[PDB]
Amino acid sequence: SHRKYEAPRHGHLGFLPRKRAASIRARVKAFPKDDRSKPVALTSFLGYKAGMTTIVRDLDRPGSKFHKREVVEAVTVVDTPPVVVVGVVGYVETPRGLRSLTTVWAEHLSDEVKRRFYKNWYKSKKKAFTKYSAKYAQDGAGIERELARIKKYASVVRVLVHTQIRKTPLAQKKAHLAEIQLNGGSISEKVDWAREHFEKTVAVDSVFEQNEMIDAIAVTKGHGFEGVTHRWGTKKLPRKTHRGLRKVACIGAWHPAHVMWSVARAGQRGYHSRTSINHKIYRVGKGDDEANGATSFDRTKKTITPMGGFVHYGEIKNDFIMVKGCIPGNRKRIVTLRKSLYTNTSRKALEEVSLKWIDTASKFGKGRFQTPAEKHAFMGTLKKDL
Amino acid sequence: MKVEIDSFSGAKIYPGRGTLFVRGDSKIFRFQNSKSASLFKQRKNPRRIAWTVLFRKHHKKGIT
Amino acid sequence: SGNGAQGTKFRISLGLPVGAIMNCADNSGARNLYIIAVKGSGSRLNRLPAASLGDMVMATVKKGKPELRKKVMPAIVVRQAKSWRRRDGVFLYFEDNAGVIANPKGEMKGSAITGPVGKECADLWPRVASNSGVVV
Amino acid sequence: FNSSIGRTAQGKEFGVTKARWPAKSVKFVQGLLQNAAANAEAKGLDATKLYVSHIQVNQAP
RNA sequence: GCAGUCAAGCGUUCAUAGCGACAUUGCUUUUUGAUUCUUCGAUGUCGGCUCUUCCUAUCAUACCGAAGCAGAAUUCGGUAAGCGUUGGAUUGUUCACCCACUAAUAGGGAACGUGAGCUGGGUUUAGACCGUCGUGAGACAGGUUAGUUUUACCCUACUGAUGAAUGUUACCGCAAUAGUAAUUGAACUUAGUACGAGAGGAACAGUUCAUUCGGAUAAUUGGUUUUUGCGGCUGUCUGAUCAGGCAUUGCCGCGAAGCUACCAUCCGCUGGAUUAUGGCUGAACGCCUCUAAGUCAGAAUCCAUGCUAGAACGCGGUGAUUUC
RNA sequence: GUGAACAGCCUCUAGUUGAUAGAAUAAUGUAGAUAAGGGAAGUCGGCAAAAUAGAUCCGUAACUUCGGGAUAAGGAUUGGC
Repeated sequence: SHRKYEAPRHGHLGFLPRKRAASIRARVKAFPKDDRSKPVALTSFLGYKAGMTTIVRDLDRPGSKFHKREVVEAVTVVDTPPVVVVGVVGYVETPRGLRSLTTVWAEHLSDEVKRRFYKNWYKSKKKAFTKYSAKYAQDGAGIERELARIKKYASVVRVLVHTQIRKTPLAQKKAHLAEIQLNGGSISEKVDWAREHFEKTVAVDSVFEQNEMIDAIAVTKGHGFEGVTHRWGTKKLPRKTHRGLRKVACIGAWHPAHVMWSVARAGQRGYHSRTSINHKIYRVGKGDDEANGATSFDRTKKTITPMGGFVHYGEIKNDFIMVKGCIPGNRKRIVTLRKSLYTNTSRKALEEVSLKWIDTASKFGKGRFQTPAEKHAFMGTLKKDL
Repeated sequence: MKVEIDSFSGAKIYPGRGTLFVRGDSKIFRFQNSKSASLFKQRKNPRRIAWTVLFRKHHKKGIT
Repeated sequence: SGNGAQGTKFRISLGLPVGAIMNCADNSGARNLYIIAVKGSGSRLNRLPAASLGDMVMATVKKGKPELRKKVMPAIVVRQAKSWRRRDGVFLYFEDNAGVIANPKGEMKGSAITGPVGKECADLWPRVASNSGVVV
Repeated sequence: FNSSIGRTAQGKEFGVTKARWPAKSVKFVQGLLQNAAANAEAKGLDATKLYVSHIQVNQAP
């Protein structure tokens, strides 16, 4: 017979094999289509998140009912050290798509990423790359032909970058790497752009600006070998039942006498490499400079760091870049920020959108206060003398 | 700004924090946290609660 | 929902399924109407259809004035007593469970809604917010 | 005699995924591996050059 | 049960707009028969719950054609199974028959799907009552109440997770192949306007939200409590007090962290090729024609951009490669 | 001792520390819990669970074989000094 009452299918089928991913860092599938009349700038960025905060806004939605009248909105803030680029690698066209025929490092490679290639540091005599620094000791007699072997060849060239852990309170002491597509143009100075940016950093406003639609690519947090009710979402069978209470009931018919790939049973939940698209940016704020949590008319010199710091991460005095909603992944991860794929139409981008009140309230409690100088003169003088 | 000073302990209400309890007799009761509201379900008068500013003002502690 | 919508609603936190005893709140004579459905809701198996704030439910009467009895009435929820948020980010919730007898185009049967009124049935049903009392 | 025991980490030095620590059965093997030393040394041999060309375990009633 | 051939005629007039007399040719194995080929040293043989896929003989959606279609509503059809198809009362019910809403509340098969998945309400036990039959034991596809639902640690399948060998070891990638997901509705508007002289009453593009599903996140709210954090209270025991035990976590109130909720918030991409159908050019056939070669547009369809896994026998660039 | 109580709960005299142990908390379990907003809409069926519950005061209908129903139903108070 049939199934007597039709219903949708629990759980998406095009996300399995729902398996724990490669590393903490997630790879990026794609990049925007290059157009070679554009200035050379890198198209995706590497950073860490800290934890989300709260924002009120001033809606420019003509037609709706909260036009020019208040809302709250959930922003998250991902922060970033000034990341720094240490070499390009060119991919040539081939019937097998892309293919690495180059690699070119800096001369002074930093100790934070001579950390990275080793996996047992202190016992080593640290001797990575010390025969590769011999090539730069001449005028360029092993690289100028090598960069000529990436000017002439390698129709797509992507450059690799590495973080600054030494300016970040994440106690890892071991940086990371990636690649980033270069979507400017003029391929043989798209090479020579990176030839300049050996041994120099790059900022966060170097890749993004305000009021634009970023695209998030990251990894998910994980919860272990989870069952079947949380995993897919199927129904709890009734209280009366025996051999369990929250299993899946029947798996298949008699024929086919082999259980499907389409049936919902237990296993791994979380720590997949998910994604989430079309997130809105608000404020690519500089960290060192004046009053990064001072909006347009609060006029109160403060930080974006909440009172007592963010929980499990500490304070941000580095660069930070805040994102509407919820990027996939919990605090202290390597979340990356791809740019768009298409210039929007739905009047959700293509506006300006303001900002009215960032917070500082203690997110390690049900906090009340906005400045440690504000609860001082509100309560008075405590038994602690002033 | 959109500040509000609530109706159980004189605490602070910011957009993005707090609750609101109307009554069938049309009386709003803005609170901040559920400590200041679960006492109110139990009917705790704020003038005999040792941390409220309604009680704090009434015994000469920090006014002159 | 539908028949008289001079605009639209946002989503309110729906917390009154089929079977709700909502207390009638006007001078239609019968105090106590019993909900049987909603209007404008979808379907999946073993899911009770739930009533919102401000929507037009269809809801029979149970006791009261013995002329509008033993029939099915069209109704409208006026206040909910479930902690919805609104877009300003404040969490209102009433105490009562209200409801007014109405006829399908959407201006109700009685003459005086008593007590408070949830403020977002103003634009959805404007012909009964004129006959309201204390709103918000 | 592998089946249905847990994986460990220390076994991958020998190129296997699963292992154990049979703490009792080891203790009767030392009781021979100085006894075999106790008469190989006390035959006339040296004591720093031996190895075990033939170890054997067969089951008792 | 479903589908055609004819065409007496109904349909003011008219055989086919819509049906179709008296016939006649089939299809299906979801009805129920017919036979007894396999199981009687045992296939657990009604119905419901939960869960996946498949078939279309489309109920709604998408696009289109024909109407005795002026518009709304509607009646047939065409490509279409991609995606949807419900909540209750009564019964053991499949069926039945109503109360509702929405887009509709389509039909079906997977040993009359699914009992080492479940409940046991029915029938196939033993107890008991009634009615009829029988002299009597007893019978009745007649009724009525109570009646133990056994094992997985095997292999395979599947969902997850390791790993030798490949000069070592480490990093950075590449993508064969496989899966793939978003779906529909309302109001504002166009507009009381095109249509109808009237009653009535649309459409496209914009919006602004909603319904169903999926993936995430914990800023705020709510649920959580052994953080046994703080305070309170009971009975008892530490001679009294301060501080504590013991009451299966003694109970209570609040409760940070953590997990989680359409009980909260956020997010859910756009190009190429097509089918029906409509055409152009155009014969066959001095015309005529969408077709026979050519040719354009074209659906929720197909394949790509995206989204996930990365072949552990598919591979590419780079660093260092034991003075003991 | 609390209490009406040989109920439950803690201690004194007497006995025992006997139940294979170590480590970290995944699924599914067994035993024990709690849960907003609706309240039987689930199901063969309120099965299971939840709710009052001790005591004092006021009251307590039909029906009846006048003995009963009846703690009927219902409402209030409860500490310490």
